[PDB]
Amino acid sequence: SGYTPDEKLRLQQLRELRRRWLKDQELSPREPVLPPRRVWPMEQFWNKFLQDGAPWKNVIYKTYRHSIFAVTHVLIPVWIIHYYLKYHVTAKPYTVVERKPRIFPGDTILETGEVIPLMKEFPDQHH
Amino acid sequence: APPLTLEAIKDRVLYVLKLYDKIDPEKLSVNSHFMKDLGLDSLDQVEIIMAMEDEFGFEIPDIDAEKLMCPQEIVDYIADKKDVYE
Amino acid sequence: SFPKYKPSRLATLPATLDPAEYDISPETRKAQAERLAIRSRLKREYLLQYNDPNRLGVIEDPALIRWTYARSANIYPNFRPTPKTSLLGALFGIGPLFFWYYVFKTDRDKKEKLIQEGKLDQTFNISY
Amino acid sequence: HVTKDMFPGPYPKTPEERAAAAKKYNMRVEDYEPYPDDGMGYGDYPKLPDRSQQERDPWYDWDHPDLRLNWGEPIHWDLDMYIRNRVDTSPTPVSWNTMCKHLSGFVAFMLFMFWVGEIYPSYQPVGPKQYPYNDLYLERGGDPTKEPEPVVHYEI
Amino acid sequence: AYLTHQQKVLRLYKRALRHLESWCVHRDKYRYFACLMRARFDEHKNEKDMVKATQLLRQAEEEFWYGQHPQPYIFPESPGGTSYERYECYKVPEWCLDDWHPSEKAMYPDYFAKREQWKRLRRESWEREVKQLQEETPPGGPRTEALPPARKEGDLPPLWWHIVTRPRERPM
Amino acid sequence: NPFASLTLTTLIILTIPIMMSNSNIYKTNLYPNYVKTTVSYAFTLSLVPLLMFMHTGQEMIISNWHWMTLQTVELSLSFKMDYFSVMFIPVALFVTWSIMEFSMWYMHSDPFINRFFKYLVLFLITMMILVTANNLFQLFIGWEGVGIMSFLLIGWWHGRTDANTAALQAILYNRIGDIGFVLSMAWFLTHSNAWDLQQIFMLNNECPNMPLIGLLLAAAGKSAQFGLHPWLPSAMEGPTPVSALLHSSTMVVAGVFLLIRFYPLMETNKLVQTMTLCLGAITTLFTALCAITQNDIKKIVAFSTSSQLGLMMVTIGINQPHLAFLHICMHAFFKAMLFMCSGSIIHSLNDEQDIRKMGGLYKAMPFTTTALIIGSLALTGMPYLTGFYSKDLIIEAVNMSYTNAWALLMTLIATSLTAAYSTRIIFFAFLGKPRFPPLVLINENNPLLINSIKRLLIGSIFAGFIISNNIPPMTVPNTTMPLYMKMTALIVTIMGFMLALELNNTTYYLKFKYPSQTYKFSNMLGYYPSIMHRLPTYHNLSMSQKSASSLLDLIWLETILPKTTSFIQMKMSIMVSNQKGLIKLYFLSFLITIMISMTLFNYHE
Repeated sequence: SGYTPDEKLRLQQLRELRRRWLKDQELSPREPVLPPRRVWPMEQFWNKFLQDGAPWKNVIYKTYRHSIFAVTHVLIPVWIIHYYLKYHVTAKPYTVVERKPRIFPGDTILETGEVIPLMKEFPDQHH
Repeated sequence: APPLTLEAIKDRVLYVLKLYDKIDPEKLSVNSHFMKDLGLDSLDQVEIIMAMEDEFGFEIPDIDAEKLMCPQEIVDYIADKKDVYE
Repeated sequence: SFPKYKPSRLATLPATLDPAEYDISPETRKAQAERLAIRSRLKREYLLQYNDPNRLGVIEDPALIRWTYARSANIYPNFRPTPKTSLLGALFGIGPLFFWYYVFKTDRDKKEKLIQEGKLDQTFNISY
Repeated sequence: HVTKDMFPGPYPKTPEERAAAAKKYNMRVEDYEPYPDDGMGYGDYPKLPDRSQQERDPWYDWDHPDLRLNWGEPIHWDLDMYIRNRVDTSPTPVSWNTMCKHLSGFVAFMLFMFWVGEIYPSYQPVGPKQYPYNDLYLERGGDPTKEPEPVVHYEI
Repeated sequence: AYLTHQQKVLRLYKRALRHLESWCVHRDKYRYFACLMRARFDEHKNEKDMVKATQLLRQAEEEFWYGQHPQPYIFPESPGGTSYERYECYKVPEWCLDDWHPSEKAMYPDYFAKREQWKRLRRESWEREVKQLQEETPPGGPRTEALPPARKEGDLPPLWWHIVTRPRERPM
Repeated sequence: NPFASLTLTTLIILTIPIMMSNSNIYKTNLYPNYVKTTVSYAFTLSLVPLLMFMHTGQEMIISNWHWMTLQTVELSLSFKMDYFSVMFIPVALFVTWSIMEFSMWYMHSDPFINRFFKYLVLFLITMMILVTANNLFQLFIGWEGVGIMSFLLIGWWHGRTDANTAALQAILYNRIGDIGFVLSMAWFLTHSNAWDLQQIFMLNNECPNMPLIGLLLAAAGKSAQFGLHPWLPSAMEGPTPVSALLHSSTMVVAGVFLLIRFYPLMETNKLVQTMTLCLGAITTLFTALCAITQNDIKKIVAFSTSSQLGLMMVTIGINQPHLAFLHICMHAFFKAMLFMCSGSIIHSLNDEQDIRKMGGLYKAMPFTTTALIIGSLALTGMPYLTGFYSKDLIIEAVNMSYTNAWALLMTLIATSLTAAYSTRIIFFAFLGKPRFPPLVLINENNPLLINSIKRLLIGSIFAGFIISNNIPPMTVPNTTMPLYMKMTALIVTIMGFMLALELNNTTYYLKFKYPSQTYKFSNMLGYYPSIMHRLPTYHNLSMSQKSASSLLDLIWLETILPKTTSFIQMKMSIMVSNQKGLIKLYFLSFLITIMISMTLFNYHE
């Protein structure tokens, strides 16, 4: 039939106590009071010209970002990868095995030079 | 998603109850008890809360449904359930 | 119309479909009174220990400790070598062990019979 | 922390110790249901209804919301069986007998005449793959030393 | 404690047309069969005879079990929803805070200072509220799980800390 | 020469973000963007092997580091560069890169976004070494690393116990599948005396009965076929990007990827193909049957994934391995869109995922509207789209072959149902009236979404041609056929559009709907999850206590040997010590001992 008065008078007591609870769960403007950290000079001259914000300033920022990411993610791998196969893996036989390219009648071989004879006259099938 | 303040949620419940045809759009009040002040019955409360459960997305429990019959105490339960503070 | 929803061990009968639920009566009316009254006290002292400021520990549940003993140690103290336990023990004990004996031995002798004149092929079966 | 008297013991014989066991399991006397003392060591442990934790009302305030299980009240002998993660015996919209009949009737329909399907295969009015070089005897792993039986096929 | 004759039909109606919404889908279709569900509900309002009224419960539930959606619709936040207890991964209890290292509590000093004051309120009001509880408990413990309110001024309502300091529904 | 280095780098450069993550140097924020760039650069790196492939066609084996010199067995780290490998890589990197863009949109409030992206990459490695694996052990390395990460990934929010239940269920069904995988390894190591795939093909097991069915069972696990199907629809419980990437386009198709990689050996045994047609057939019918009457926004499309998987492994069933690989690329393209599109509208629609409350989003979110319609049209086989070049070519192939009788009718009927739920998902979710909650917060103007969808969008429109023409012809072309079944690949979807549209319109007709028995069958996923997840699991694990633990270990095994001998000493040690102490009884006993010694037993005599 509804709340019996007592429970309500209690719930609002819990309400205002809950009111103050997460009215204390926020953060003052100063917190989090970030402890100091040693800073690299790299971001110092990134922001020294970033404040302008015009197109070409941030483009070269991204352009170095792409290249600096590339060298440490696509250059230094292939540096050691190519070192790994061509001088260690391929140095061991039967480690890297290749499909011989499918020679077709009429092709020429770079080393031999002999042409594979062209296949004989087709039955002349036309639609 | 931005949160709903106490004014906002009381305003949201204000719209849906006002839209109800059984009540009269000028007698509506935030403390107006449903079955006596607005002249409703027990089998009108049920359709009120689902119309309240609809635009809010969550379900008030059945055990707390029969006593959920005051517009001010309507928003008190929802504000408690979502702890949204202005 | 619609026959029924017949309950089973895994498809239990809901309280909504329960006839005795709708057969309320005075003697079972007071019987459900202490259900919550027992629950009310069990919620009281639990919350009292739950929200005690100086409570630095684990609120031991006597029901939980009782369950652990009943399922770990109490089985033999209240065990009885009744005939039923013997068939259940034998059927689930040496039963499958001898069943797998029939299956495994039959293949082993069948395989040994086949190889001893060379029907089974081991042209490349070296990594035994 | 706890004393010896509130621990599972022997299956009760007398109603007096039946009542004492019920209080030990903090439940009233008339709903105390000790397990059948057939041959097992269930002792005086009560037989709670074989109902999963899922059937317990979610809206009710549970001391252990993960298990939907309160404090101090007796717990089932197979609580792990009926936990939410494990086996659930919650009621289904349609009966358990009809539950299996339609499923079994389904798979029976598949396998029984999939056999009829495989004995009457569907295809096109096509012939064999007429192949050259003696049905590729040499290039299909055949022995080149032994002369193959000539498989040849003339035009139509 | 009791699902008396009043609430049973009230809950029955709630699950009835919610299933109907799961059936009709379209709002116009749902509204027609909802008012029919309502009109057919109160066509026998004057049923003073309780035995027939309990009988009228029987043809309400068994075909509801037949007529319920085999894929019943549930909103995400309610039992069976797609988002029930979804954020428990983030809800960490309040008591873990005092274990923070001096560096960790110097990270947020104002909150910890306010948290200490909150701890004070619990400390010197606990003995008052348990004493207030005891003098108002009926013999043999409480006969109902409902908690008494704050009788006099100043003292918080008994047994209030966890229900007040409960983790937010959207913690992150 | 370049082929070895470039493809290997596509694997190596995919793992640095994992090691940097362990270094903890990342200050959040930049890490998800850092992960996307690596995957995107991995994709661009993965192109130049692919463009190399069509030019010549060279396929290499990159066995590099020796692991075990196990007698005659030579376990080593081996990656096989082949057409299936070098072409699936950019497709796999394309979808995972675009959804990596999508993950930031959806989960922005997740405090563990960095852990999520790390999990996405770690899966990518475990899948990477699976698709390019030359020895069977590396296949199991991928086979098990991917399954373990699902348990971590769809069990992301530990939270709700249903997420862990899906996690336990998904790993268990995957656990059943690899039993055949271990069976195949034992057979191959014993009989074929090797684990690298190419040696097994060389040794020419022309009657590989046991290894092939075990491989078929292994495929049945990861691909969520019959017996082991319900782990796929339940895998939606995790985050939508997990469900959009793992088990919509990448993980579930890896099970099918096992059989195709073993195709040179599979076709030798005629019998092994009959269940592949059998399994793939009924799976397509059942999974589509559930998708017709489901309501969860992800359930419909998740069932469509499994229905697609049954369709593509039917092809390798009837001697169509490469065509199955053709479907592996198209399906990964648009199916990701369908899941990603559903993930987009979920986020906008206040995480609501039931079609009963969608509707009216056709005009509110046009970008997602266009993507789904043309995404579903590819899913239904719109001619000259990504889907048609595979799906309708497949239908043209399977119906015209020596196959099981009815087994051609699921792929016919399921395609009708395949189009059927596509109309239902379009009609309910986007068309119709806006039944969603009154407060509208919907928005899709974030560029991260628009670019993510658009990246595969031109793929889902233009890929079909750019894989069909360049690849060398590796299947016999179907040239001469009757007109009716050559068009039936397109006709069947028409009544799939038509009949479903009328049935969907029946909701508009103002009249109550009676609950049909067959409708009840489809709503419960065809009754399989209700029973198989209740009866077998209860009986076996009840035996684990009543019979296994209590009866034998705690009672029987401990009362037969130990306690009996304990009681045997206990039973009558009493009067061994219990003596009355009378000198009469002691000395009378000494009498008998004397007589027995010299008279009765007579040691003298």
